[PDB]
Amino acid sequence: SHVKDILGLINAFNEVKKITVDGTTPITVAHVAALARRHDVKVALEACRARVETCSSWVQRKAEDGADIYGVTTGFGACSSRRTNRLSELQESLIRCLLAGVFTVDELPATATRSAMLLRLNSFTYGCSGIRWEVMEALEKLLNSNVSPKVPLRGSVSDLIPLAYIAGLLIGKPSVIARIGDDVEVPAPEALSRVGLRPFKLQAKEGLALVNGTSFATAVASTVMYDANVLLLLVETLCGMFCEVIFGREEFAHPLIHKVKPHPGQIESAELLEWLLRSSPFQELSREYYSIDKLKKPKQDRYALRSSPQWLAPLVQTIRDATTTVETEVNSANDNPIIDHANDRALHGANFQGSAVGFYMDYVRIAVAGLGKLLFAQFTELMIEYYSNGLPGNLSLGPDLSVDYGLKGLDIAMAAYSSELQYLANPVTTHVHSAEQHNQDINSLALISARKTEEALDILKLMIASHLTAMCQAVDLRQLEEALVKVVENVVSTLADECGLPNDTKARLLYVAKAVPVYTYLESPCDPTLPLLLGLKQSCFDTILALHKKETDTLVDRLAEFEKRLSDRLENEMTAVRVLYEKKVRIQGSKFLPFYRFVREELDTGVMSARREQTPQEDVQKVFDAIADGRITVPLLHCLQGFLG
Amino acid sequence: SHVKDILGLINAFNEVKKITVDGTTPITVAHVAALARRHDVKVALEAEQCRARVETCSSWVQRKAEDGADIYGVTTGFGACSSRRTNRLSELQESLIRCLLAGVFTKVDELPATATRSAMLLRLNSFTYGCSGIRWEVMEALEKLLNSNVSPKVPLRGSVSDLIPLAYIAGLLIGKPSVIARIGDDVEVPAPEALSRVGLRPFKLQAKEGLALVNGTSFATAVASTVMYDANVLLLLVETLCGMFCEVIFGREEFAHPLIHKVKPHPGQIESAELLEWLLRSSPFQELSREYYSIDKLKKPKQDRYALRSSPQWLAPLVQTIRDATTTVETEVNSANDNPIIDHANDRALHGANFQGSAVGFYMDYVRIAVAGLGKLLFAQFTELMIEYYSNGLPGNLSLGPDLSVDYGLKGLDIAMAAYSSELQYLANPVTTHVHSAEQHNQDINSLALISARKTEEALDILKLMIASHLTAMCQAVDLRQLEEALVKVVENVVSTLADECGLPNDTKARLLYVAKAVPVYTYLESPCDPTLPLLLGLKQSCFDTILALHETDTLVDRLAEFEKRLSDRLENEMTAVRVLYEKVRIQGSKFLPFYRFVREELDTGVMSARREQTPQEDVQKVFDAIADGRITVPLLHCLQGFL
Amino acid sequence: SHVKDILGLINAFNEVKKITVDGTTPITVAHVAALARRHDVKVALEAEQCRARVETCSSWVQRKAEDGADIYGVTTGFGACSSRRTNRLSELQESLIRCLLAGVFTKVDELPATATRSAMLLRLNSFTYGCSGIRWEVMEALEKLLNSNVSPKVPLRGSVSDLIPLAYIAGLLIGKPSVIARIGDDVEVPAPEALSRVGLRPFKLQAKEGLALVNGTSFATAVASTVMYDANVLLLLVETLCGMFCEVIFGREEFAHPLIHKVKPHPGQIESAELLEWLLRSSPFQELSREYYSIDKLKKPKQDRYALRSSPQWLAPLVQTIRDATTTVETEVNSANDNPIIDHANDRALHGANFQGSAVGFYMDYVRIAVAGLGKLLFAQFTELMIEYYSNGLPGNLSLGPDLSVDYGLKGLDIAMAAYSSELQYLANPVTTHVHSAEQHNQDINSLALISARKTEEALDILKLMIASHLTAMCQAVDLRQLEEALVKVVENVVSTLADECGLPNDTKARLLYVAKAVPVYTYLESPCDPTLPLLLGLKQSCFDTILALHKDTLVDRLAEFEKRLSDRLENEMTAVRVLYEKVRIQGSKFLPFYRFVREELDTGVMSARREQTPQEDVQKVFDAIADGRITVPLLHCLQGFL
Repeated sequence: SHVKDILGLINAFNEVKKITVDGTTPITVAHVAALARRHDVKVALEACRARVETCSSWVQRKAEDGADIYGVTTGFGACSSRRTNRLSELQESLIRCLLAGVFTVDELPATATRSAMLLRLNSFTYGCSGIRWEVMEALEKLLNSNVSPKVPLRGSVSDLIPLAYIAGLLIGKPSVIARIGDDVEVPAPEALSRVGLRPFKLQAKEGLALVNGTSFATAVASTVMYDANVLLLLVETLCGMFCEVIFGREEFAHPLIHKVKPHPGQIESAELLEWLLRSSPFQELSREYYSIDKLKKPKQDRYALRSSPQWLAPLVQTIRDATTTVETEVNSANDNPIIDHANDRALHGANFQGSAVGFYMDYVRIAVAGLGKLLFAQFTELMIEYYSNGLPGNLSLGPDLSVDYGLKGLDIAMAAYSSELQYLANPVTTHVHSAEQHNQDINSLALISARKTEEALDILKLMIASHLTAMCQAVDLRQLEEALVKVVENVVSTLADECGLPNDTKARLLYVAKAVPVYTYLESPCDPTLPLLLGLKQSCFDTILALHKKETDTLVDRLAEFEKRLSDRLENEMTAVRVLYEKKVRIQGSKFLPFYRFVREELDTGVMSARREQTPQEDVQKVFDAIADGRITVPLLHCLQGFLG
Repeated sequence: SHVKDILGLINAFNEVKKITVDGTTPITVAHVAALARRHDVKVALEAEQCRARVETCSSWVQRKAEDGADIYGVTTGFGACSSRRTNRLSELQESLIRCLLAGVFTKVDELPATATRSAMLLRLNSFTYGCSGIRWEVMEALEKLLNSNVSPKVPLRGSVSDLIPLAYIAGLLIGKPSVIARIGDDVEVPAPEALSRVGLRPFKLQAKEGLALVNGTSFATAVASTVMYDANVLLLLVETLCGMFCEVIFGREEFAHPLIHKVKPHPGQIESAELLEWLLRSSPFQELSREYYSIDKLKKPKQDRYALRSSPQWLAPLVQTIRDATTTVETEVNSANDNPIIDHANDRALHGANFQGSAVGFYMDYVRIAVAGLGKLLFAQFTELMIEYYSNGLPGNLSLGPDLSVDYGLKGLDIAMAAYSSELQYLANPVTTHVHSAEQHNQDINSLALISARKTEEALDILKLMIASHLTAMCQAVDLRQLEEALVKVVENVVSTLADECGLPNDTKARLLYVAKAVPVYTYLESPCDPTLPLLLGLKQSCFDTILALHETDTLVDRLAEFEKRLSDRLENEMTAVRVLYEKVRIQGSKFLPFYRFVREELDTGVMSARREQTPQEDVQKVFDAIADGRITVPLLHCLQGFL
Repeated sequence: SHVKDILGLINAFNEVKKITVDGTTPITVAHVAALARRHDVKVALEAEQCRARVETCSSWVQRKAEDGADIYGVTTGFGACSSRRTNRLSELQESLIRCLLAGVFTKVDELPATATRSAMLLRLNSFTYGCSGIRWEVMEALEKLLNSNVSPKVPLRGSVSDLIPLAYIAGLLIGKPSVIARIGDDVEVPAPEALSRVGLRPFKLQAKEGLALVNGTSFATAVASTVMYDANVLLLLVETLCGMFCEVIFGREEFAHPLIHKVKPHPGQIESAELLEWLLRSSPFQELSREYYSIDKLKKPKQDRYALRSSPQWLAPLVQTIRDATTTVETEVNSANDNPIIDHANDRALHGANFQGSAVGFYMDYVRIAVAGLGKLLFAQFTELMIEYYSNGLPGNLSLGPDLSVDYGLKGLDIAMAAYSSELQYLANPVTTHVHSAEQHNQDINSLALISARKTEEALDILKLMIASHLTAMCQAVDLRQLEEALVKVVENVVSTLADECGLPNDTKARLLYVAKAVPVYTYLESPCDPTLPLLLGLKQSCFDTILALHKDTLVDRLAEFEKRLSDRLENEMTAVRVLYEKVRIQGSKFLPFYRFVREELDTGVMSARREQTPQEDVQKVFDAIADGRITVPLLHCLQGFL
């Protein structure tokens, strides 16, 4: 299952300490994300060296013999007609011309730049590039010392200009500003000195080798794909939590349904959902709910839950397939020419072309928009009393609803999130211009597309944060609801006794106490125009009619007393249970307990109301930060403990 | 290799006579497309395989409904209305069809018969899994209607994925007077009349039968199936033609070297390069390219432009998208897309959402982007071929001339290629991002698969247009390269012989013959002895050089002036003669000979010029039609025979 | 002319000292942009003009609420909750703010202070119309917060258009501890502390006040105002630089001829052509162009390519879109965007939807499309400029060289221009097509105007990058055209005097002087005496022609001497003039202010391997100048006297 694969990505991200770059060992997207986000993670360039040295001396030797090789003794791009013997000045002229971005401050963040540096280092280990081993060591050192150039955000059609700033750093160009950690910014020469390095003078092919790859697009795509995998599993898992709070029917995930429509992502998401909902205590409440007035209640759930495994199927498959493609690019010699030193040949091709990453970045952005729409639809159902099977509108606790609009702000924001997200998911690759003196008449735009997918994922994180917060609210409302109904039942039953009401009367009134959604009358339980009293008055007329001629005047006396005793005691009992619940059980047997505990206990939150001074912002920000920084994976892995061994 | 998978699809499309429908035998996209396009192809519904399953499920549903079991859409209202129960079993089903006959014929716009018959096939196949509760007899009628070429007229729009369009198939089956049915190509009659013409009687719907007939993804999956078959064929065609482009543009075949792609191993990159290396190995045109770059070596590009050199890298995601989508579409073809799913063995009506065409929907969006990427590659390749700065000797616009002021060659096709690519890029925006909360907010997510499939189909029509033009242009360039080779020899011969006749020194002779070799012939074909055009310019500078190098000089100047006069009355005539001869050979040794032979001989075309009366339209239409009806696959399979 | 209008906007942006907020005086996009960008610009809320009507409306709302009148969001719930009544007037309003403080600070991303302060201005302005029921004191507080540079930190997303983001301004006013306020550039404190520092106390919301504070289009319209100001300025800038493009590319100015555009009278087409006709009328560069096409006339294009020739036709809809959208945004700026509308003069509350930012949302989509169109125009021009086949004499990549093997000129910028245009085109897809049924399906149409304005803002950022690059390339090309002219004269002089020294006839001399004038100098600058390059090719061809012609020994001797003396004198003298140039026709050009601004004020020079400043260093200067408005000085100088 893809579930176990993603769990494997998360463990690797958590547990990796050194990244081995040797030209043989695969770097996964988890390794890239770990390098970028965990500074205790070090790069270990393991000598591979022999290959690199053979390669660079072959290039240098051939260049000096005046051999005809692109970008070595030849001009660049549309300029391969021009030959030259000025080997080092050719290379330097290329870097000078590519330092051409502008700071608008918008920039490629250090995380992406350091990732790009790792990726360039990795490409070099295959021994096709002709770069000196010493330049590779310098990259390892810069990576391990938190040194990276400030890089302008835009300019690549995929990554000459952005990679030129890495080259600029290595050759100590004064105009190239370099970060050292989070605050320090110094010119390249000073940056090199602070970590015990000297500026390089570019040898044959070295300028081109440094700039002629897909490192930036693939770096952004790697962290994009790591996040997409985590958030995907998070979304699939939360569909189960949605089912629990919405009073869904868990049969939507029954294996036979998906066996007969066997998209792998359909089978696997449902298999997960079946396992999460098996023996659910909330599914117990659900079944009990639909057994009461069965023929007045929906036979099927709405699409946002029932159709989730079918919806998720292409999204799972897109995210998993894109991960393979991105990792293939990570572990590739993206460079040109390809030096075949064993067969004494330089091969001319186009491994700098980031089209594999570009196209898959477009697809993933559409899939991410699809995940967002799923969340939007679930969230929407949850806010509307007509679709939430007992829950209050906007998940407002009240009881005074005139001054508690619950999660309405979060609801409005969810539409704003989803709308921008859908917009973002238009393709980037359909916008290819004929570029660079029409030499680059196809170009992938992979970095631009990866940037937009990253932005889409930022929005997805907001939507997940809001959704999980709303569901924790719904858990609290469902647990309070169960407790409130039991209180109403007890008060009604004990008062039926005190007033000496017949058994026919007692059973009719107790049915009303069980059947009526408590949130429809919580605001004012003894309001005669609200559903509890309406139902009781209806049953009281029905009991008078059924017991007539089988003492009417005394019955009415006792029914009037029942109402008056209810008026003096019911509200207080309902208030007391709610005040108790608010001071601080079904979730305890649910597979979603780790999520509820995490949000409530570890993040320090509570059921939302007018009595809780924390704003919706303050609650959701906490959840969002924990999703953004990876802490959310702890309750996730706890939740999935034991799934498929 | 995917190349072998696509060749397998093509062969299956040509060769299938009967499509077996039995609940176990998979239906491929080639099968669906063959049914739609070849009316000799018949459906075989197998009783032994699945009849028992179908009838067991049918009797289960009818019995449980009669005993008043609570099951969605059999004793229950539809969509947002599942709260309402009824025992009016047959009228519940009848009311659903009535409500769904709600499409509109605009202008007319309609789902074509090919799509409608494909959907009938797919709905029939869905029923074979025995989860639907439909009567075997209804399935037999579907088989008979399919084999008799009877299908309803269906409105284009109304589905969010396929209730409204499928209700028209249900309407035909129940003999609704308002539903019009086609019988073959010529007749259309009301549904009651169509049924009796093929010996069928109108069905009265039983429990679940209305819902079973409409609750599928049959139309989206029908359109997607033919979409995916075409995407596979056109992809292989596009890949293959990258080799032909290399041959005529004077590319360096080294771009396809296996080591380059071994170190960047996207499967589509490796596989497309493998194909290209094979196509270009020992090519006679690649020998010409080699000679070309050996003359004035250091003044010509060391590398080709991206439209060729970067083609395997570009093709990689496109290959993989098209192949993965084929798998996904075929999975949908071979699925019980219906609800509820009846588990008769365990006495359970399972409530889910297999009517949701999301797998098809999202993958249609991806394919349309990939098709757009294929179009962009063709556009960039076509553009290079039209511009003399980038075509390495070929005349601008591939204008034969000789008088270029009255021959603008393939300029019309060039402009059209931009128009095609532009619309295609626009079409490739996604449909799946436009989900509306639908049907009383019951359908708060919906696939839009049919709409997306339709747009991908439109994108493939434009791709066909682009392939047709591109192939046409490359045959033009083939004729121009072979004519170039002959013309150069003629000039070399005239210069060599006239150097002797005029008794020129061996220094002069060799220097003049190098000019005849080096100067691109199409730069002076218009007026070969025009003193301002490159041939005479090169001979003039060489004539000053030989005077300076050998400096009796008066006699040398006399011999050079006699050379100029003798050239000025003999050269043009000899060139005209060979050109006329050609208008009445390295392609003979090329893997792309089948394509050239097909376009020139079988389709009866020739080199384009002012002397050929046939218009670009007439030439490209022939090629388009051959792509559209599948005749293009013959030269393609011939071109590829022996590969792997 | 729209050109006068845009100049009026630029002048107003620079000249304004006080923004009068009084319920009658229009606020323009220039005024908003000025408040946002010039901290010395102050708000003046005028009591004399609107205080009276504000207090009448204030008193009306409060008394009706206390009387228990049934008025939306005053004695009723909000949005989908209008069926719920209350008499808890203040708590109703405070529950609305509590509920809308629901944004998240993502990585930090936020609506910037410029946008927030503009939104504060626009909200205050809304209130001056006297339909809102807000207290005068609250308006005074907004004025005071604006002039003291206090503004809340606002999350970027959450509005479908501007409840959530406006709730942070309301949160500041009522002293929410959770709301962080900026004071100037380097101070951030909780709202209660920020109110204290400016002498204000937290407000207690009265009837309707919460809703009044949040129920407008202030954020969408704030970002749209600065978007439109920028769009006007950058539009005029692009239009003007089409004239500079014509000059450097050797264009034919006939494309701007008044009759062409009279017979296809789109106002943007007429007006852009009129500007371009005037910019090029007495151009020294157009004289060079006329001379260029007179040499080998029948071997050179009769027409320019579309990027120049089709520019008025192309600019026409873009001019009109940006102008009309400006009108639309200002109508919104000067509107009572609020609900209910209190009609106190007729004793009634009016229930509508003036909070709907659809006018702005839709026009933001149109403008983003227009801005993409302006980008495509700049890309096409830049592309032509970099390609020798299409530049009419200029070197490829505008590489000075002379050694082209180690000077790739502006190739970096050329690649960047494709990236800029590519992303720009993608951005131009509409936002308004993505309307979700929102807020318990109460907001089943919503404008998404803030989201759209943000995307149009991002498009304009990219357009600024493209303009900076384009102008930098055109300045490069000015230098290259001027050097070209000075180089051709040296070659003509060297050929002429050496033909004299060597005693060559007048037939020979005239032929050789023709070659020197006709051959584009940049095709042989790398090595002028290389026998395989166009100068010596043309001279060798001419020398053979003069030998056959004058035929009836020493002539061959004198020509061999000419060719030898050429390889000794020519390169050194061409080098000399170039070296002098690195250490004129622009002086008569209307685009002198731009060239002077970029070269002198910004301190740049012709780009080459000898100039150590990187393209980044040069273009950043030009971009910074465009971004901060300094570019309008050269723009206004250039346009002086145009009427």
